[PDB]
Amino acid sequence: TIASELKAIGKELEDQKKEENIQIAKIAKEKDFLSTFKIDEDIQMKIKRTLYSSLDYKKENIEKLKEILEILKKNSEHYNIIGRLIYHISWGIQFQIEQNLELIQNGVENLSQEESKSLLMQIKSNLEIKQRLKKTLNETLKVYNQNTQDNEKILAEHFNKYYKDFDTLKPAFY
Amino acid sequence: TIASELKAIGKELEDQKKEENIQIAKIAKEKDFLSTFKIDEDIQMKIKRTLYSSLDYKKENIEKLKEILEILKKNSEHYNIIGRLIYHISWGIQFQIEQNLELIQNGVENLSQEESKSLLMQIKSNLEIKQRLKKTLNETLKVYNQNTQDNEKILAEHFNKYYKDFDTLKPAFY
Repeated sequence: TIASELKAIGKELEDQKKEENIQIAKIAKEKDFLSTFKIDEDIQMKIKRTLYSSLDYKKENIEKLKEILEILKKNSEHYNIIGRLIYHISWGIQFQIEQNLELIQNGVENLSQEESKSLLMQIKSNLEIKQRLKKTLNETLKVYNQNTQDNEKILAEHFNKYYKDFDTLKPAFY
Repeated sequence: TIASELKAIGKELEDQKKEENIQIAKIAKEKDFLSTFKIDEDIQMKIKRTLYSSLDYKKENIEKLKEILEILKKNSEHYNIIGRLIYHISWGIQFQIEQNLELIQNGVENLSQEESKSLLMQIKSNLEIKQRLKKTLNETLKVYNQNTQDNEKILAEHFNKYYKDFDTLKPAFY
């Protein structure tokens, strides 16, 4: 037993789901860009579910993510990687979680050492994966922010170099 | 004489002005962001005049420039440099040009070796400066575009590194 742990875990998951739903609703109420993307309702609910938890539903971060996605889209070849992120990674984990959860509202009592334990392990793994994804997302965000900073910095530098005074512009013949 | 050259130059300038006006009108008709900035009508007409000629009135380039300006704005300290670009460089040249032009619709005939010649020289200098500015603008645009490219590239790289498959995300404990 295990079982004590398991029940608690299940409870936590349910709580999260409740809160997840609430957060989704809130997001929707503020205009929530997974309202569409490259189209199915519940195949996007999960994806939405997961992405917002990964970002602590933090509107700014979500916006940034959306922007990044848009940027990515504007090249054809990248499609694959983007799909993998969204559909393979992001949906799949959610699906797994849901499956696990169902087993818990099948009652934990009926399970056993060969299959309760296994289930628990699976759940733990899923949780770990989720955490990892969150971390990755954060990293990505950082990178994006850095880039944004960098561009600005470069522009400023350029301005300093050139746009002081007439006699500091490019020379007319090169 | 000189004077033959001068008259031609004047004519050219007038033509440009005509065409400049036309281009401005066209820009306005497409939504022309120097309709406002950090407010006076004719102190912006010139600035508008000059900037659009520098960009061959090319809408895309104009848009890019506007974006760059916006980016710059979002830091307080830069104000000075931006002002220098706009008000010191961009207006000033236009003003100079206008002044020169007036002297030509004062008739070239009344002028002389000490002051016709000087005027001509000044005009030439102004033209050179304009050309230089254009070049500088182009350079800036390039830089901006490069940055934009770069960011995207970096993002793609990051995605490749991470968002393949579950087991390629950040590790959960670092």
